[PDB]
Amino acid sequence: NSKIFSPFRIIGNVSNGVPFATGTLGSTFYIVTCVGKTFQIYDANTLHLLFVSEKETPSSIVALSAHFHYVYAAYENKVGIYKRGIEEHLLELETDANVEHLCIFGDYLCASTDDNSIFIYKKSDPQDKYPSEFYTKLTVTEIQGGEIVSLQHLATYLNKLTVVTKSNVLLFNVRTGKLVFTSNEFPDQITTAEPAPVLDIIALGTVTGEVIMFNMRKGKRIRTIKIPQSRISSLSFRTDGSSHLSVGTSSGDLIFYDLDRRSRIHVLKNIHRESYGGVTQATFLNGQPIIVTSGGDNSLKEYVFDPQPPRYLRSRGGHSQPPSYIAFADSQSHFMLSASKDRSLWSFSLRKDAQSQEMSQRSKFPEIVALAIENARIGEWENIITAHKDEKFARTWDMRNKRVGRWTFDTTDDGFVKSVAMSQCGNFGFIGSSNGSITIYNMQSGILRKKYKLHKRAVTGISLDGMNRKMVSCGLDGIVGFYDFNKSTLLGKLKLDAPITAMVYHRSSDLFALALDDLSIVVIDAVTQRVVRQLWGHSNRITAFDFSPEGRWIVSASLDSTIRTWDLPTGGCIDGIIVDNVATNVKFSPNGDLLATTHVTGNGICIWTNRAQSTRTIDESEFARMALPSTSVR
Amino acid sequence: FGKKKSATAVAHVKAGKGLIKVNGSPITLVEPEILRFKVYEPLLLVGLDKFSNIDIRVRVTGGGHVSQVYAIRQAIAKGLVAYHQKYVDEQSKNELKKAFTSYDRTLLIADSRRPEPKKFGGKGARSRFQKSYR
Repeated sequence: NSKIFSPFRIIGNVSNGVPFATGTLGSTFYIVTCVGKTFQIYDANTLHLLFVSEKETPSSIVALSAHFHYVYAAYENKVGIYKRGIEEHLLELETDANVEHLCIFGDYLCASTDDNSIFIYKKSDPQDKYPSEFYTKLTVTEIQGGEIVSLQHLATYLNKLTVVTKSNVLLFNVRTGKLVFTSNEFPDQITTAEPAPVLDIIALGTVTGEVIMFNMRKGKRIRTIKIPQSRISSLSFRTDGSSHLSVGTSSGDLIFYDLDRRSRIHVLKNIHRESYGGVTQATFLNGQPIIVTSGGDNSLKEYVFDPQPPRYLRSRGGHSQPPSYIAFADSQSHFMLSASKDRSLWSFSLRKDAQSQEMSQRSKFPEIVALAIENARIGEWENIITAHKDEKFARTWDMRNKRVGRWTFDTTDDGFVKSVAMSQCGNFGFIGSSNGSITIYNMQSGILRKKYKLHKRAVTGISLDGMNRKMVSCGLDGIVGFYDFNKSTLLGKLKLDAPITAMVYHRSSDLFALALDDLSIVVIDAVTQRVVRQLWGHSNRITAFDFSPEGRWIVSASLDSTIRTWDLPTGGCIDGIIVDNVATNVKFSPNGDLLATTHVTGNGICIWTNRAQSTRTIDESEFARMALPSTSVR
Repeated sequence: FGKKKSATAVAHVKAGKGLIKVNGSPITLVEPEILRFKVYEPLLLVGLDKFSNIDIRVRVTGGGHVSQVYAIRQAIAKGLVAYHQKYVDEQSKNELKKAFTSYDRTLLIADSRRPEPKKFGGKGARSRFQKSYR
């Protein structure tokens, strides 16, 4: 519908809080996470991205299970059966209820719904790849038990499904339909269940921090371990020889307990954010001393036990909150630098492996409010500058070692840093203060080189031409400053009619654009120091903007929930897109091929293909109402 | 650090205070004077960016008089701009430099001239003796 941009894919998505599944991969294992309406499959021993489901489900995936080489994904009243990210079959349950839980075992598929029904599907022939024929519908009436919490199959329990509810534990024979067992009432609410590696035993977690070892055959407790003032969210048994139990909690802690020594082994504190559900799943890999953990904070971590407290091994993740600032890190379209209000700085790969890595800050730094990066001096010295909220100094980072750098750059006028910039050569860093000063630092030695004082209000933008001749600045005072870099002379001043909130400088054309509080975009020629164009159209605050690499276009985003393309030779809007999720960032790839956008909701970065590498006709309400790119692509 | 047409001046660089002593004196004196400036005119010459600084000073010695004078010359600004960053300017030391050599010839590197060469002739060099056989 848009004439310029077509949705490509989304970067930086790993997990959303749905408990991940584990399956068999030849000799190794695979991990299935949820991203929303898409699942992703990783290798368990490398965390390499193996698959992503090729086609989005109509609604959000609620449950994931893996059985051999098949993934079962529940959404609405449906269960999708996938192999290699490709849907091989779709089960539509005869109900308007939603599927909540899944259990696949023997010739059976069991899917419980939110009205306490359990739909049972069966293989026609045992050598079928998956169950497909509806067999029966069990129901747990409120007298038989409480709300269904989990469906489990214990080892050697032929044709027998264990249905754990909030108040009790039931045993159904799914072949005959008979309820063969129902335990005594449990006093405290059951929240979690997990088959033990020995006969007849299932582990049950409660709302109170109790893990109960329950014997299904005799129908009695065998053991009850108390975890003080914790709410259990996951259970898993180690199975490599050591009789250990892991207990995840909603507060984000992972507790390791020795079943034989009856003592607390250890506790990994706050490995996942509590506000996102803490530990939503934690699983020991079968036969291995490795535990895989996840939460709703978009991370997937792996912990090992060396032949001793567990040691961090590897992990994959992205931001837990929407990205606040982004930038292309290089001209080969390899990495993107991305900052979020979760106080993290990440580098995301744009390539197929979807690799990513958080910038080491070696309790986090305050949230980033401005960002600049240049690839010129990578490996040689610091090549990233960040401004942080309410801090009077900018920090530096090293893109080569993915770690914070040596220098901090003070404003010198007791103001906060409100803008940062870098020379193309990578030799200089620029810092703009809330008190008006502009400071120029040496990226190699960290030394203060030069100081300018023109603005009397916050400097909201700074840049320097590719030849380091003329430096330009903007501020909330509505002033545009022009300075000689080699000396320190004020080359000129412009007074604009509204406060200026941001600047983007186009080095190959020496034009720079400014976002003003009057909702216009002002384009200025740095050589002539004159306004050459003014763009009017947006009906709300401008969030971001960028030049197309050639210099012909400017693309802008706004609170009005639009993304507009402006042709500079005419100053007219030649394309407009209406999104349902406001764009907070827009950046062109160094080569004109891609457009990166960040939005109010969503942890990732949207990639768009510029399919116009066009008419000059004006538009109005002919804007396209486009959706964001699919998480199922690539 | 800079020698001049058979002479040679050495450079001292590490931040300090006033009184920059040449040889072991004071670029107040430097008494082969007359053109005693062009010495105090490197420091004065600092007229382009700096005013005097707050650093160091070293000794010269080679060949003869005006030679030396011209040597101590480069000697100085050929040592303000000293690398840097502990001497020159911790960044963009073209600060001085290109300025302290947009009208220079001392710090402006040295001159490719240097005494030698004669001739089986008269005085030698080129001036070959005056003979007029009849």
